Order: sequence, then structure tokens, then C-alpha cells
Amino acid sequence: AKEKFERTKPHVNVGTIGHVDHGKTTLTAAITTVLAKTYGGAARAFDQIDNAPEEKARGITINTSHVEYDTPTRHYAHVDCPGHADYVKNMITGAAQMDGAILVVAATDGPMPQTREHILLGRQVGVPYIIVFLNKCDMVDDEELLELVEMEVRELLSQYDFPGDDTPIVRGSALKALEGDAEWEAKILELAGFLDSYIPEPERAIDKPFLLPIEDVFSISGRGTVVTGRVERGIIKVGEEVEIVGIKETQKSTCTGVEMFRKLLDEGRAGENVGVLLRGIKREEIERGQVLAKPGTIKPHTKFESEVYILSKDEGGRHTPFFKGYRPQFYFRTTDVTGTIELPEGVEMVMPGDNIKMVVTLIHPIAMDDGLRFAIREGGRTVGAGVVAKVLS
RNA sequence: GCGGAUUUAGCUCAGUUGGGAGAGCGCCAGACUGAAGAUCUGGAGGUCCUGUGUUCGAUCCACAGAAUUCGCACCA
Ligand SMILES: C/C=C\C=C\[C@@H]1O[C@](O)([C@H](CC)C(=O)NC/C=C/C=C(\C)[C@@H](OC)[C@@H](C)[C@@H]2O[C@H](/C=C/C=C/C=C(\C)C(=O)c3c(O)cc[nH]c3=O)[C@H](O)[C@@H]2O)[C@H](O)[C@H](O)C1(C)C
Ligand SMILES: Nc1nc2c(ncn2[C@@H]2O[C@H](COP(=O)(O)OP(=O)(O)NP(=O)(O)O)[C@@H](O)[C@H]2O)c(=O)[nH]1
Ligand SMILES: OC[C@H]1O[C@@](CO)(O[C@H]2O[C@H](CO)[C@@H](O)[C@H](O)[C@H]2O)[C@@H](O)[C@@H]1O
Ligand SMILES: [Mg+2]
Repeated sequence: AKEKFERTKPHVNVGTIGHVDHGKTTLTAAITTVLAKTYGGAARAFDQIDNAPEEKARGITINTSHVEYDTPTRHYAHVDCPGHADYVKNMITGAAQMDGAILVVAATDGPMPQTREHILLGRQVGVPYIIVFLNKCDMVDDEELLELVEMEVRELLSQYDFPGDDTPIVRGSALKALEGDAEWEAKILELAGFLDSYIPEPERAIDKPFLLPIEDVFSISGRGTVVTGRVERGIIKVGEEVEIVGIKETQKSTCTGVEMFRKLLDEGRAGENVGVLLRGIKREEIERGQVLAKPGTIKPHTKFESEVYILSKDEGGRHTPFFKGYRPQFYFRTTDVTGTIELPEGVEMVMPGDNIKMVVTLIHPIAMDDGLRFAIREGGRTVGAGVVAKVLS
């Protein structure tokens, strides 16, 4: 691309989660179109956010989609998540790399299944801040109903351990705004206003080696194969050398581009979801889950001893013990992989709540350094949290 | 990113929509012939692709995965 994208303001990437059918995907367009005037950016519409045909006919958002917009004191990378239960896995990854998250909730219904699920999955993945947004207020005029719901969204949040009280809550309507009624456009800003007031500023690594967990791959007709993702740390000056590590046989490549939302760039510093060019690599040779990095700073692995805390039921985990052979999915950065457990001579079972040292063996090698944290989800819910104590590979 | 379909002995394939699995061939024997092969007669041989949940009990259900494949989408 030939634009340029010139730095200014810190770059905070955020997004939308929350129950289905109420807000998320339309609020996104709103923010982008509102702000494309109240701060003059460049907006897009629903038709453009849920661009995928299945999303159009099914009317439901299946895969996250990225979108950008500018405030005056920050830069925003926005990711729209799918509320449908069938896709949590899809949003999990999107949220996992979020600086803060707008939890959209409809005034009318209020807390629903997919709303608890997301908030919990939030708290469980990284995400440090949530800004609740009561939506569809243009469907409820009973200043006392809102009181009721808000008073219950909070109680919820703070149940998974969030601020809740100190938690900001805008009151507006997406399509209203998106359409034009300025009495609401204003509300879009009262939110777009807290993404700065509340952030607060993200610490970026930079003082370390390059590494970017891949999370999406494209094949630009004009250029070559592209991979996107949130730079974990360091920087990649275009023209540098990279290694596509893990899952498949390690591959060597040289950067050949680094865009930031269709706008050319020369580098990509920690915290910016950006694209890369990697020359010589075709689409069918690289995939999500793999990490791009400074050659020789990270090798792939299969077997490793770990120290894991198996959450209890009271934390939404198993309620029945597991034994040798249990093989759930271990989540590493931008993916997961089934690996098998092997308990210690001198341990026959693991009860939810217990802590355990167990040696895992994934069905696929993965970029991992001793100490790397990972999560374990199985048959639908997060089974436990742990860390790579000692690689054995 | 989203959907279908198939996985049952070494090979080819039936079977059960929860009660604890077969044929043929090929494999190991005794039988006939100097012996091959044919063929007769006997046995051995399955984690029913994997893990969980439910259950008194799961090869079949549920929830999570794998390998083949066959279609769709998307495009810094
Ligand atoms: C979560 C998915 C992928 C995670 C991947 C990786 O996780 C991580 O490894 C992470 C590191 C700790 C990890 O391992 N996460 C893995 C796990 C981490 C878990 C941590 C921290 C917890 O403490 C024990 C923490 C949430 C704790 O739980 C409490 C939750 C109680 C819930 C009760 C729910 C109950 C009865 C319930 O019926 C219920 C519900 O209400 C809503 C939805 N459904 C339910 O069924 C409370 O909210 C506390 O806050 C890193 O973040 C990595 O970088 C990562 C993001 C790549
Ligand atoms: N009255 C009213 N309707 C709204 C409002 N916001 C969205 N809607 C409508 O309700 C539906 C919700 O669509 P959408 O925003 O994509 O839902 P979502 O929250 O992203 N759910 P999912 O992404 O899981 O499909 C649409 O028909 C939309 O136009 C609002 O504030 N008021
Ligand atoms: O073409 C718009 C594009 O410009 C960038 C940098 O290339 O930012 C500039 O324009 C924004 C819109 O008003 C300003 O908020 C920003 O301060 C200014 O540098 C991109 O951020 C934007 O996508
Ligand atoms: Mg949507």
C-alpha cells in the first residue's frame, strides 16, 4: 500500500464482546462512523463489518473482524467478536490479545448466558479492563429499568472479580447513532471517551527480541503471503530475518513489508496488530498458532513438565477427577492443541481444585520457552491454568 | 474462518440407534505329497480413530479432539 500511517498517540487495541443479538457488531460500525466526523477519521458499515456472506444470510457474525478508528489522545484497533456460543473459541483468541474490552449489553433483556460466558472468559484470558455499554436504550424508557439492569450487570462483573462499581457504563443506542440522531451520536463519544479516560496507557515491551504469534493469514494478489497479529514484543524492521516457528517444520524467511491497516509501515512495535509479508512463503505453508520471530530465539517443542492448577467446579471446571491419559486442549498464545497427560509416580488422580505437576505431550510441536504460561480447556469449559516448568521435548 | 462425509482384525468389508463383536483373505500349527501350490482341519488375531461427561454399564448418545477427504468463505 502507498499511504503511510504516521505515528501519533499511544496505540491501544480494543474490542466488543457480549451476548448475542444485542449490540456488538453494530456498535462497532457506529463508533467508526460517528467518530469519522466528531474527530474526522474514516468509517465503515455493517455490510462491511459482517462482510462474510454466511454472516449476511444467517445474520450473526462468525469470525472476528478488525476495524480502526481514531480518538484524539489514542489510536484504536477494534476487534468485533461473535457472541454465538458455537464460536467462543473464535472470540477467545480475539479477546486474548485485547488491552481493554467494551462489554455490550442490551437494556431490554439484560444479563444472558453468552454475557456471563464472555466476562468469565475475559477475566480468564488476559484483558484488564471492561467498559459496559447498555444498548438499545431506544427501546426502553423507564429510567428505573436501567437502574435495575445496571445494578445487576455490576453485581455480575464483580462476581468474576472486576471493578464493576468503579466500572464506567455508557447508556446509548447503536443503530440510532449509526443512523444519525445526534442525541445518541453523543453517547457514542461518552464511550469513545472512556477508552482513553479509562485505558490507561499500555506498557510496550520493545526492550526484548522480536516475536509475533500469528493469528490470521492472507494472500494479497499484488504482493505475497501475509500474516497478522499483535506483536508480543520487540520490533520487526522490514527487511529483517524471521523464523516461522512451531506446528510445522521451522521455516526461515525475511520480512518484506509491515502494514498497519492497509497503511504502509517500516516497523511494527509491540502492541500493534500488524501484517507481515514473509517472502517465498505460500498460503499453504504457514498457519495460525505459529510464531514469527528473531531467528534462534525460540525453538519448537512437544513434551514438557508443567505445574498446573486445575480449577474447581466453583470456578467453572471439572467436578470429576482425571487420570493418566486425560487429553484436553492446551492453549498457547494464539491457539490450542491436544496433548496427553501423564501423572507422577505417586499420584493416581487429580481433583478439581488440586494443583499438580504433570508431563504433557502435545500432538503438535509448539514455540515454547520454559516458564511460558498456558491454559487448558476441555469439552467446553476451562479445565485449568498452568505454566511450562521444564521442557523435555 | 464456516460446513458435509468416512473411520469396526494385517488387507476387503458386514453388524449394533448403550448390555459387554463377525466373514473372506492373509497370518501360527497339525493332514496329504520328495515338495511347491491347491485344498482339508484346526487355533491366534480388534483399545470398534482418541479423550471426557451421562450412565448400574458407552463401539453407537453428549461434550471436546485426530486423520483422510469434499465443498464454501475471507484477503495487510
Ligand atoms: C481462557 C482461554 C485461553 C487462555 C489462554 C492463555 O491463558 C493464560 O495462560 C492464563 C494465565 C493465568 C490461563 O491459564 N487461563 C486459564 C484460567 C485461568 C483462571 C483464573 C486466573 C481464575 O483463577 C483461578 C480466575 C478467573 C478466578 O476464577 C473465578 C471464577 C469463578 C467462576 C465460577 C463460575 C461458575 C460456577 C459457572 O457456573 C459459570 C459462570 O458463572 C459463567 C460461565 N460459565 C460457567 O460455567 C473468579 O473470576 C476469579 O477471578 C495466559 O493468559 C496466556 O497468555 C493465554 C491468554 C494465551
Ligand atoms: N432497537 C435497537 N436495535 C438495535 C440496537 N443495536 C442493534 N440493534 C439491532 O439488533 C440486531 C443486533 O445485531 P448485531 O449488532 O450484529 O448483534 P451482535 O450484538 O453483534 N450479536 P452477534 O455478533 O453474535 O451476531 C440488529 O438487527 C441490529 O440492527 C439498538 O441499540 N436498538
Ligand atoms: O487517513 C487517515 C489515517 O491517518 C492516520 C495516520 O495515517 O491518522 C491521522 O488522521 C486521523 C483521523 O482524523 C487523526 O485522528 C490522527 O491524529 C492523524 O494522525 C491514521 O490513524 C488514520 O487511519
Ligand atoms: Mg454481530
